[PDB]
Amino acid sequence: PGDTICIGYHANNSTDTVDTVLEKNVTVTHSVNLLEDSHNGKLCRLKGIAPLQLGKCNIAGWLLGNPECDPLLPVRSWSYIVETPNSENGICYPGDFIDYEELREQLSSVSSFERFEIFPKESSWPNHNTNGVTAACSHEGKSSFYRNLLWLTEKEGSYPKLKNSYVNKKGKEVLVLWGIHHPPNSKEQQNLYQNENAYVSVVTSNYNRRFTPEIAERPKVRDQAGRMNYYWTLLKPGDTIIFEANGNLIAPMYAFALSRGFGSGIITSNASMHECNTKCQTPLGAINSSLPYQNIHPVTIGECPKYVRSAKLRMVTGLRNIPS
Amino acid sequence: GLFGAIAGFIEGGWTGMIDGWYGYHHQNEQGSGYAADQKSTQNAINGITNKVNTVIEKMNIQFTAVGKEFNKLEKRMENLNKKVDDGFLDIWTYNAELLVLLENERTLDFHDSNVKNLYEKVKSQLKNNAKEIGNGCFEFYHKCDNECMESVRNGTYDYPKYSEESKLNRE
Ligand SMILES: *[C@@H]1O[C@H](CO[C@@H]2O[C@@H](C)[C@@H](O)[C@@H](O)[C@@H]2O)[C@@H](O[C@@H]2O[C@H](CO)[C@@H](O[C@@H]3O[C@H](CO[C@H]4O[C@H](CO)[C@@H](O)[C@H](O)[C@@H]4O)[C@@H](O)[C@H](O[C@H]4O[C@H](CO)[C@@H](O)[C@H](O)[C@@H]4O)[C@@H]3O)[C@H](O)[C@H]2NC(C)=O)[C@H](O[C@@H]2O[C@@H](C)[C@@H](O)[C@@H](O)[C@@H]2O)[C@H]1NC(C)=O
Ligand SMILES: *[C@@H]1O[C@H](CO)[C@@H](O[C@@H]2O[C@H](CO)[C@@H](O)[C@H](O)[C@H]2NC(C)=O)[C@H](O)[C@H]1NC(C)=O
Ligand SMILES: *[C@@H]1O[C@H](CO)[C@@H](O[C@@H]2O[C@H](CO)[C@@H](O)[C@H](O)[C@H]2NC(C)=O)[C@H](O)[C@H]1NC(C)=O
Ligand SMILES: *[C@@H]1O[C@H](CO)[C@@H](O)[C@H](O)[C@H]1NC(C)=O
Repeated sequence: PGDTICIGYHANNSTDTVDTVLEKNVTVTHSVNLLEDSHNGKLCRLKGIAPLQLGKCNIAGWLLGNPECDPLLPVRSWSYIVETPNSENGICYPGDFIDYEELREQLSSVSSFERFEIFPKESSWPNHNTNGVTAACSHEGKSSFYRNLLWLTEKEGSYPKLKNSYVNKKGKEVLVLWGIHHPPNSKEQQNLYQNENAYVSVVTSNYNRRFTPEIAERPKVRDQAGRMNYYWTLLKPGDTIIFEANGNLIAPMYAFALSRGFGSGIITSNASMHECNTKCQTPLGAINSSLPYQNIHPVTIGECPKYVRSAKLRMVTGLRNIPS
Repeated sequence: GLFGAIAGFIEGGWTGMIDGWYGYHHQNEQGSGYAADQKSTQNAINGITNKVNTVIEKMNIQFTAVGKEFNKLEKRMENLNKKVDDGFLDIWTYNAELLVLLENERTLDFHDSNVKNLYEKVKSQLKNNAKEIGNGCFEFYHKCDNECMESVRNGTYDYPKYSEESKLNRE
């Protein structure tokens, strides 16, 4: 029998639920998801630049020039580096790659480099044979060798003491790799290098190492009882590297002039390259998101939401939903 | 709820009030209807926009973070790197889930307070020209046509204009 005005609040058909400290699973009229769980399932460019897909190769094989990795030779610049679960082609002549993980760490901040012939084949070794190959590094069925190194062997029965140098006028850091062969028996030693008591020395202004062959018969690996250890160093702009040997030197032929970048890295991924561009790449896929968190993957390239273990992060914006 | 209005003395919400979080239902001789209170809705929207954007701003951006490699004689360093990664992950998961739980509790209490404040605002305009009949409703002691209704909804209700008619009906 009287006019009424009532104060009240909104209800709707939302089934959004959120958690609170006093109560779980409160149904609320509006809410917002803060946890990105979506990715495109692909590898993408980062700022228009494609990643470097090593495929069946790993960093070792890429930088030594394992012949299985030949398709990587022309690639000069990348946004990130992708290894795969099948990234198996590294060293093909067995041995140790010294401070390999440090070398990978160094390549993680490289964004492009220049492959150049530090010690040209046809003009650096007039008194040595630059022709050694091995079946451990076969290409197309024929014995071969790393496209960035050069096996020096005796020429006409004598291995004269060599001493060559290079001066880094590239105005950037030069990554230099070389190798040290360890024959399995004294016969092979003398046959390849004619000086059973050989040595190699590599020196820059800040690097100083001397190498001695260790000759022994070891378990065969890729059908080789011999060994080859691999070494690297960064040559500072304007500095000089000097090699000196009377045997066993696997000499540099190609080297890399590096340019540093930011926000690069190495990741391992099942996923396939695609014609897409992204600001945020995980190994499972690319994220296109403004949300602050994500439960997709802890490994991220670019500018990504923060990884958390959470299954659900939903923030209520509206009200308790109480439809009448 | 902490302020006693939502799911309290106003037992339920209104599917019929589609255009804001809080508002009014009226009934007079000209009819009945819902109207959202634009101002209290907008103030709440400003607050919660700012709350959402605070979470966003404080998390910033995760820059490039990748795995690291250790050889077979670097196990201690490998485990230390893993302890660091797992430690940070525990902490950010904890911070994120807790921030949301605690802020969700405060967001609901905020709405509860807004509804309560709106009710007290109307009650304070109407004084004894209306009866509190519970469930958030006022029964006018006088005829309140659509213009009078609107003056309540926008905070210009003329109490003396109706006091005499109201005193008589209140007898
Ligand atoms: C809360 O309610 C919303 C609507 O309310 C109900 O809707 C129906 C089901 C009845 O029960 C009503 O009494 C009641 O009000 C729900 O959203 C609604 O979902 C349905 C899906 O079945 C959707 O219907 C589709 O509409 C599109 C677009 O057509 C226009 O329709 C209206 C009228 O003009 C317009 O306002 C809209 O904006 C659209 O422009 C139409 O293309 C669809 O057809 C396609 O799919 C059907 C099969 O479903 C197929 O046969 C067709 O041939 C064609 O392929 C379809 O008819 C309603 O439009 C929509 N309502 C609104 C306002 O958008 C809501 O459910 C949620 O709806 C979706 C948005 C989606 O997220 C669903 O997964 C959700 O369940 C509901 N919320 C919850 C939490 O339950
Ligand atoms: C990432 O997602 C957004 C939306 O989820 C896409 O939206 C585009 O954003 C640009 C700039 O804000 C707009 O100019 C376009 O109109 C939006 N697209 C559409 C279809 O509306 C954005 O393109 C996505 N990016 C990628 C690389 O997929
Ligand atoms: C608040 O409500 C009052 C009551 O309706 C408004 O005052 C009237 O507004 C209508 C406009 O449609 C006029 O026709 C009347 O003449 C007004 N009456 C008086 C005494 O001014 C008032 O304008 C409303 N204020 C706002 C901001 O909406
Ligand atoms: C790679 O892909 C397979 C499916 O083809 C999947 O089951 C597997 O888990 C993936 N590898 C990793 C390390 O996630």
